[PDB]
Amino acid sequence: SANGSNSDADRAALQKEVAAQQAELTRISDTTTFGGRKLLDGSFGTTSF
Amino acid sequence: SANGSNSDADRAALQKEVAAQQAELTRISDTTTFGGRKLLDGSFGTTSF
Repeated sequence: SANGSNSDADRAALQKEVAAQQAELTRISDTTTFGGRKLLDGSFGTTSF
Repeated sequence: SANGSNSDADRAALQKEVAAQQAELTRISDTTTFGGRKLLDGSFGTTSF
C-alpha cells in the first residue's frame, strides 16, 4: 500500500482486501466454541485446570 | 467437576449424578434392618453383646 507511493490508485481494492482480512480477525475470534464458552474473544475468565 | 475449570457446562448432569449418590447414602443408611431396629442411621443406642 505504498502503492508505488501514489501509483496504485487501486489501493481502494487493497482497502477492501484489508477490510476482508479485518473481518477474519473477528471470525477466528469467534467460532472457537470449545464449550459454548469459546476461547479467546470478548471475555474469557482465566480458568484453572 | 473442575469441568476443565469451566468447560464442562454439563456439570449440571454431574450435579444430578451427585444428587443420586447423595440419595444412596440415605438408602444404605436405611434398609439395614437387622431387627427392625436397623444398624447405623438416625439413632442406634450403643448396644452391649
